[PDB]
Amino acid sequence: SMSVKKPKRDDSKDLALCSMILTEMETHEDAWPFLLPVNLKLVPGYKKVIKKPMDFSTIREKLSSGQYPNLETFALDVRLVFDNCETFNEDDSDIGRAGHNMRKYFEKKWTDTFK
Repeated sequence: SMSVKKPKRDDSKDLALCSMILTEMETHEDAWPFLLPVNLKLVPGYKKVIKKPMDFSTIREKLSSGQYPNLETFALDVRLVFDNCETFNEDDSDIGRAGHNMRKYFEKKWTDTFK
């Protein structure tokens, strides 16, 4: 509350560390469904169904340009990528499986880096 603060967590490395995690996600072999925005002209259903499209290139641009106020907003967009993927793709598809694998990969890096 006013003039009463919990001790200051060092967030000065968060930008660099989110960038490193993002690099590792970018270079994973199962990243290919997530590298670029889904083409909304060429994928019937995507525009109407997926209210907030997100992909790694868009996260990368937001990160590089100071559009994440803190590391939680960054993790929300990463998770959005996988939530969207589950909404649109069957679990037993190459893309569906890719999404599950990447989410697992991300969450481990997230815990090991920050928790």
